[PDB]
Amino acid sequence: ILSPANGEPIIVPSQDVVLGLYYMTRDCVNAKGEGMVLTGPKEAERLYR
Amino acid sequence: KPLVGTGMERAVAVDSGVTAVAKRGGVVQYVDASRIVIKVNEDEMYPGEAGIDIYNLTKYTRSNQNTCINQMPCVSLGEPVERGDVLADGPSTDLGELAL
Amino acid sequence: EFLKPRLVDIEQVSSTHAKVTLEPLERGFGHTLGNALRRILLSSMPGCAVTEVEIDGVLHEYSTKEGVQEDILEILLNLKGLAVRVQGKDEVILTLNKSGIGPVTAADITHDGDVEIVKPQHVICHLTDENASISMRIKVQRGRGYVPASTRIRPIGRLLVDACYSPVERIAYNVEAARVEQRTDLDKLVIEMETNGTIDPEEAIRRAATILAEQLEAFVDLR
Amino acid sequence: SVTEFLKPRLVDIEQVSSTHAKVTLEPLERGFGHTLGNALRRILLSSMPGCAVTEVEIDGVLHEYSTKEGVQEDILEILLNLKGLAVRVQGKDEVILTLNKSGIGPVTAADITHDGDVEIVKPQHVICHLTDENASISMRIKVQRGRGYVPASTRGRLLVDACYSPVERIAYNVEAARVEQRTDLDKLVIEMETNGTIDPEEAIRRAATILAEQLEAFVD
Amino acid sequence: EIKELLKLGDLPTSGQIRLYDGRTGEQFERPVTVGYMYMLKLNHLVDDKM
Repeated sequence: ILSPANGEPIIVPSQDVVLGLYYMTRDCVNAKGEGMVLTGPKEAERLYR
Repeated sequence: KPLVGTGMERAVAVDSGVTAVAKRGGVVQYVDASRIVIKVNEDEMYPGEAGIDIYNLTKYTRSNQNTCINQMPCVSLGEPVERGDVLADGPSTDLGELAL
Repeated sequence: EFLKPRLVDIEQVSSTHAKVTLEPLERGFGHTLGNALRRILLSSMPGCAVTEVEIDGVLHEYSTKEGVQEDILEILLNLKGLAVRVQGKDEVILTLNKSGIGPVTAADITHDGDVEIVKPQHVICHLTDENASISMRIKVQRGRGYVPASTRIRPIGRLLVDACYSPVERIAYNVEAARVEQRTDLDKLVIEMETNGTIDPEEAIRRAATILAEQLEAFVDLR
Repeated sequence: SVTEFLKPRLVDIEQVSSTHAKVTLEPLERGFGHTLGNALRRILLSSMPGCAVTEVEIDGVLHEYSTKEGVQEDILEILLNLKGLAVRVQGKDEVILTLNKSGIGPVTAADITHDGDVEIVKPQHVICHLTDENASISMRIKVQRGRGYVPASTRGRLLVDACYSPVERIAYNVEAARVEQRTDLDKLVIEMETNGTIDPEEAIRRAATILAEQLEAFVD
Repeated sequence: EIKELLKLGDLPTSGQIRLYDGRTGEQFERPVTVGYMYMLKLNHLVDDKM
């Protein structure tokens, strides 16, 4: 998983995987559910789904 | 046919020679999947002739790349046809338009 | 505790287009049932399709027949689009005999008591010679899903036709507000179905619900 | 044979924990994995009935963004902890639980005053922490029976988001499955975590039962 | 002109419509460009290459 030329990883996501992570980790100013306080990631997934 | 075209499809289809093009105007006297018989108009007749044009269609013959070359008529019985009109579509042609 | 939906209306817009209303539905159940029924209706509905054709004097589809406008392959493609409902049997042989100039359509197929032609004007081919005549035996089989001929395992002249058994062409569903006697949080689900005219919309809905319930029987008692 | 479909032959239930299960069903008809998984997921997320904390009355606190001396956590964190309280209210739909604690230490679910028809799933669930010897906390918790998840935004009476459904997490995946020749089949893997009032298997059975009873007016 | 023709057919002028996921029925969060593209099958079939 590391490049022999420079030691950097070769398996970095590209294109649509990067787009998906970027879209899901973006923030919106007045998105639905703003200001909620969640017990954890499971509650966040339940609310989103 | 391409829903979005440039207008060059007809020229490509006709000039390629893969389609059957009416040599003279007339009326479709007979038609089937292998043949077209045109009853030539009186004004396009040479004096000593019947006025019948016969177009035998190429049916399911291999191309140089083993693709199918097949001509099917695009005119019906009794239809009037003019000179230069497409009588039978060739491979990748739709009503005289290139259809890739 | 949950209110159970009921089939309350069937608007037969056309012979091949219908709307089925399920009412009442609680929150979330409208979309759940809508998507489940849409998937089951699109994937699993049974129907009758043409599977084998025997045209007299024809050895294979890559050929022409004198006096016929269409190629044999195009005739097979047209027969693939023939919509037929068969009663009381899973396989039938229809006979088509036609002579003289004119369009040979589904109406010219020999009448069978257990076979109904939903679209008699379906064009099968065109005869262009007065002395031309066409005679074929068409095999119609009941099935479901898509079954290609190449994946299907015969005298020469028996031409195999890819079988698209599914009578359902398009499914849409809309969940909207329902007017109840005392409740306001109830929805109704309108399922718009476009078929080939060979399946009853209520029969299709009950069929899909039965398929879903039988598939749910495994989860109902998990072990 | 057009009216018969493949039924799950292999059903493997891996118990990752007491409240965490992985149910693998194989084989399924093409596309049936997504159908069943999505339907069960929607029912478990939004339709499962259950009891959950809906309100709390805390003495000294009048609104959410307030403070209370002697309590290590903030009032918002106390609300968050109350949200996680899994309670089995067998007797009624609406119940009020009194919680009266004093002295330094962790105020947990076990310190809530006992009720005959109320069961605490996790008595060691931490409500808050008291950091002073003379610190005291007096609260009345209104726990109601409802369906799914009801946020407090859609509704000093402190409002807690109502997690009625005992489902903590529900996910499903569809993998390629195969029988003698057929290779396009579906294998449904359901990964589910519950809040401990009911175990994942019973919750899946209840969701399936609810979905099946929804169809009783159309099943032959 | 394309948007005018879209108006004539009672279609959105942006060329983007609301799509739903067939697997779940969930609406896709943003409008999706949906239209008709003229597609060609090239003479590079996997049958000839495998």
